[PDB]
Amino acid sequence: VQLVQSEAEVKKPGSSVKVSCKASGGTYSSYAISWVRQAPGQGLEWMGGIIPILGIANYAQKFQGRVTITADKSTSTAYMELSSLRSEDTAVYYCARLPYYYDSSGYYYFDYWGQGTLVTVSSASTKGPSVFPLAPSGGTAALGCLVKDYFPEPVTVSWNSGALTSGVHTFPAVLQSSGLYSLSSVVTVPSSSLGTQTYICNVNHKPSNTKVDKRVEPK
Amino acid sequence: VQLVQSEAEVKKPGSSVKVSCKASGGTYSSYAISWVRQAPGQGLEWMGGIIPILGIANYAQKFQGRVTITADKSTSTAYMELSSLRSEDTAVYYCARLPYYYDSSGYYYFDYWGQGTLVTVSSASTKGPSVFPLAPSSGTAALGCLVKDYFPEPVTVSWNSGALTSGVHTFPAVLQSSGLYSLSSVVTVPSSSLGTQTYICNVNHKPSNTKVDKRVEPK
Amino acid sequence: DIQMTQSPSSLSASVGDRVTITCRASQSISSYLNWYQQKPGKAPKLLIYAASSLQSGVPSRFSGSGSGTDFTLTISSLQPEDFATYYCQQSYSNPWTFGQGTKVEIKRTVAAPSVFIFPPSDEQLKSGTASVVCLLNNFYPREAKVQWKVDNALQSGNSQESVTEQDSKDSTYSLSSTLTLSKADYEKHKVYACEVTHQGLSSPVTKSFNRGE
Amino acid sequence: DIQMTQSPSSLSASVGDRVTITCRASQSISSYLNWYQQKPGKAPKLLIYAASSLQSGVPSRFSGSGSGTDFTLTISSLQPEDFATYYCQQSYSNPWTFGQGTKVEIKRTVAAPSVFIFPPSDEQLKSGTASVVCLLNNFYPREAKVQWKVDNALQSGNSQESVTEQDSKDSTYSLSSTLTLSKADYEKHKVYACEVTHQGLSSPVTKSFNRGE
Amino acid sequence: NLCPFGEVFNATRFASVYAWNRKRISNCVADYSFLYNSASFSTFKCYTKLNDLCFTNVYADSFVIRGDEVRQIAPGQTGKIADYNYKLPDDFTGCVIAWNSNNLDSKVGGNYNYLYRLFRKSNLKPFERDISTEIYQAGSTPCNGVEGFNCYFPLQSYGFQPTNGVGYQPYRVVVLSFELLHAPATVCGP
Amino acid sequence: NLCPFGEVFNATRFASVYAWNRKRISNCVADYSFLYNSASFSTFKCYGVSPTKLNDLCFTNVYADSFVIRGDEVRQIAPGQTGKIADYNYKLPDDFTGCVIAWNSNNLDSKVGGNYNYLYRLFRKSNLKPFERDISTEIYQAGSTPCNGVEGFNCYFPLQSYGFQPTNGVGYQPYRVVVLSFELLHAPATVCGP
Ligand SMILES: *[C@@H]1O[C@H](CO)[C@@H](O[C@@H]2O[C@H](CO)[C@@H](O)[C@H](O)[C@@H]2O)[C@H](O)[C@H]1NC(C)=O
Ligand SMILES: *[C@@H]1O[C@H](CO)[C@@H](O)[C@H](O)[C@H]1NC(C)=O
Repeated sequence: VQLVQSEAEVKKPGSSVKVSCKASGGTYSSYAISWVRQAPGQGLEWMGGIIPILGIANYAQKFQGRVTITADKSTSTAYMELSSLRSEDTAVYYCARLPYYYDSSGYYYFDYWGQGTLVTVSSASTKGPSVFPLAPSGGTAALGCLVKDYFPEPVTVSWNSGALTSGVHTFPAVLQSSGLYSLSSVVTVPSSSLGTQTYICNVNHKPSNTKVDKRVEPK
Repeated sequence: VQLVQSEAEVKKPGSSVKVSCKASGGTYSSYAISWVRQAPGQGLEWMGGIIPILGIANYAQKFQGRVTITADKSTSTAYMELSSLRSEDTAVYYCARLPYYYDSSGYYYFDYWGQGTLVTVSSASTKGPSVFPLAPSSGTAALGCLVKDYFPEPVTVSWNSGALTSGVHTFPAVLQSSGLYSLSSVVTVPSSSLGTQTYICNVNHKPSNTKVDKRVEPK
Repeated sequence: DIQMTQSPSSLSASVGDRVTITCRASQSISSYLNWYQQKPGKAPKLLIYAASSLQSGVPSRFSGSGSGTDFTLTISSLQPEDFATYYCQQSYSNPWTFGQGTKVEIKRTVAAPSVFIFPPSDEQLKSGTASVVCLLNNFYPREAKVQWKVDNALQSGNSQESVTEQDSKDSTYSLSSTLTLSKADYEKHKVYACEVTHQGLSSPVTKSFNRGE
Repeated sequence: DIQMTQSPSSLSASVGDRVTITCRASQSISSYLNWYQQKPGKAPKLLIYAASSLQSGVPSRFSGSGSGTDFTLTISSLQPEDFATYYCQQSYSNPWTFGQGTKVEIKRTVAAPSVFIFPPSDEQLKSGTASVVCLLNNFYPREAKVQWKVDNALQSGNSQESVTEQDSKDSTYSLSSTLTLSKADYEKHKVYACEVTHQGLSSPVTKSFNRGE
Repeated sequence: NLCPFGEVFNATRFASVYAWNRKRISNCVADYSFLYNSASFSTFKCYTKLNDLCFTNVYADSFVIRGDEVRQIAPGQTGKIADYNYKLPDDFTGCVIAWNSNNLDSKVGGNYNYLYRLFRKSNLKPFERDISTEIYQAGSTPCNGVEGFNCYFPLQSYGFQPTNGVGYQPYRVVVLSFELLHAPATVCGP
Repeated sequence: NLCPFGEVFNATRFASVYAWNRKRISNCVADYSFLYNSASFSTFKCYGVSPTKLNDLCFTNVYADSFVIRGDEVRQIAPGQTGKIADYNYKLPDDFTGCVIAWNSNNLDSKVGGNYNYLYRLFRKSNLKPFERDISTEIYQAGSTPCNGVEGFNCYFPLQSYGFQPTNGVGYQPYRVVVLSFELLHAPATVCGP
């Protein structure tokens, strides 16, 4: 794995979040640990870093006074705490590692990134989705499921019990004016199978612990 | 009264307590406010002080790293917060006042003391007392009440609902190895009245909301 | 704060092509330039770290060149597992800054979408709102225009679009436009039409439905 | 750290006496010396500051003298509301230090205590513990010695004493010592004796009881 | 051959006013225009003709004080900062630049790193620098290096909270002293 | 007319090692006996002079240097030593004629949650020649790229903080140090004993 990060977080604006990042292996071995975030559909943005072997931490001016990065050599785990959160802070936070590049006598590139931790900051509260059917009416028909008004990301959706994958399209969610997410999962099938084959979409939203199985029939 | 303090406090070892001190005058003017404690049966010991008109705070060497003295000019209230409390910290904390003595160009005496705030630090938990009789058996006889195994201080004791005060001695409480307090309230009466006069001791322990009325009869 | 600008923003290529991505800095950064690859949903992987040095485990077809303000990542004989987004990042001055990215997508022949339209379920209408879904299925390229006409009235500001990532198998995109309105505003009108314009269509295509049936 | 030492520790006086309390500093403190009065349960009150200045609101019979290392608090014609503990305190060097105090108690004739002993109540025995109380009533002076003998075995470290403040009316003290042990250990023995020695006794007097009656 | 003004204004850390920092500027070409068109400098007073005049040396002093204390950085002013920390002369020939820095100098819970001098026997002559930590004897008794009554540590903290009024907010200050001497000038513009 | 050693040892605040404090002692009578019978000094070693012959010898000047470092760093306050403190903070010469006194001060120098006020210098281009004092705060360029006074990668603030918690090992506990330099010059001696 080489780097694991804490699970996702959901926070109201004004709160604080603290993300963890464990380096697989026994120690840090004089590596440097940096934190870089990426807002939805945006670029990468450095926030700060720490050198556990030295016990030093730097932060960007955009994040001075809000971020605190720490390290625990005993557990070989680095932490990054961001306080006074805003809606703009909703993003994926990667924990990256930098080796000492002897040819330039310092740290000059990220050689390994963690899987990332999603931090969602919004005035919304955890709510389960409402799933509605999109019934059908060359000879190919389309049907689907509209999972609307849930928070936060993510939801997973399959068809039948995973037996239907051909032709399935689950669109990325969208953020409505209400502050809730909504998406639609469609699938194309032959028209001949409309009466003989049964189609069920199963939707799972883990933050609200909701699971729904919705039948999609033509009427 | 020129300085009033918050009521008594009971704190577990390792916690912190914050005592207040209000100046009845409205402001601080050029006064200095200091905190002096007095352990059970001990002398007085300065711990720190503040000069609100100047915005300075000093602390005794015995309390560096644990005490923080602050002032609020709007409410004209001084606060003293003592961290990492220990059993030894159980004491009465006075807030005293010092005027600028122009003849010596500084603060050199305490001009007024507050009534004091009792801070009890113990691993014990609030428990009500058990009231037992101390009966007479033999011309003056003695009888009384044993109020045992309570926490914290204080308890009050009267006899016959305040009708009996002559000859009564209610002893100051003592702290047993169990960490609970115990005392005895006795009274001397004529022997001739042992059969004709009824004797009742009334014990009140307000922290535990316990109130007992015990008859003491001979045998 | 050095600004790193990449060119082009998007690029369409096929397997076995030579692809070049240029990265320009607002001021000289010597050879302190790195190239990273990132795929949707996963973390970035280092490719080049000294403007030109190959990271161990990366195929030789990746090569970085350039110095000062102009840099170029070149991949000769593009391979299927190389379609991704590429970022350049400078380490000369703090703070370190990245480029906006360059997405390298699969090139294929023009393919028209299959257009479907879905009225709101009676359940959602009973809830109080109405969602009309228009679906464009398996098209290429991704540039498509979707308009809503309700009783021949063009809608504006009440619809949201969503696009999928490129399909691994047929290298196509899919798009969904959702028009959301209130039950009253929905029942005010009869003909709901999704009007689609795409390169692979001789003329715009309309898919409509009547509110009764 | 300047050590203020007061003399004497206790003082026995009558109403209308001239009382002098001396305070000695470990080093010269000029006239940075204050005198405070404190009564049991109440806060300290300032009496004298700057070795000799009288604090406004204090009777004129209080006067301070001295300078350097030796100081004296003087009370001419002691009054009833003046029986209390008096503290001297230096303000010359940090940290400020107080004396151990001087207690001024009412002087009266020698009076022997009345000795009573109370076995544990049957109720408390049902509770599981046994407390034996020995009572010394209305004696003077305060110096008294109390020993416990359980079956002629001297007890040590298992009894606690408590003394009252001097009585306002008859100027006497009262003391209570409680011997606490477990019910089993109580039923193990028979003779419980309280042995008290006091100045007003020609010889120590013992009050004992047998557990049956 | 430009002047290192980025080192002074865009630095991550500023010194506290009692230990105000001085950077010597010489042998470079300075572009002064960026001051006027900034429109993001709350204070800019001189005691536009800068790019045409040259000087033998330039001295940039930098520190942090409160908002309502910026008025004390001027000739013939009095107050805590002007008396005990940083005193400008009457004949002052130079400029004073200041700007709000609450976002990058304060922090939730308070920043107690920026200090200021609260006590001194005498006042500061112009451009004097006092960094002593001698315990101030405020009373008529010796202190002997022990804090307590009438014996105060001469340095106090600001305590910069992000939610304070603009007067109690941290402000970074730069004071440019222009020095002219019998010598070749080495700081010019275009 | 004693020498103000109380001011040096018994002061409420000590300086951090990078800004080590120096008090000049002169024109007074110094009694060093308070060292031997102290029995509360964890470190007491003298170089170039006998520990007991101090009351018999006079000097033209005496210099008391004071600061705070960690426990296991006290060994670095000695001639010809290497390490963070000896290289970048306080360097004694080889010919050093004087004494070094240190004692545990965890109770009045640490605090719950940590006391981050005591600093030490972590980076410097060159080493300190004996009795040099470096209090500059310029960002250290550890890499091959310019810093321009901006903190970040390869650009470190040269001063780091001590993590003094009351529950640390004695090695990581705060220790107060006093370094007495005895100076003999062609001049009238002004610091004697009995
Ligand atoms: C710093 O202050 C300490 C306490 O006030 C002094 O310690 C005590 O000094 C007395 C003499 O007054 C000794 O008898 C006692 O054993 C204890 O050591 C300490 O000497 C003092 N230090 C200096 C340098 O004066
Ligand atoms: C400081 O940084 C800003 C932002 O990059 C820049 O616009 C400015 O020119 C820099 N130099 C200054 C303010 O002297």
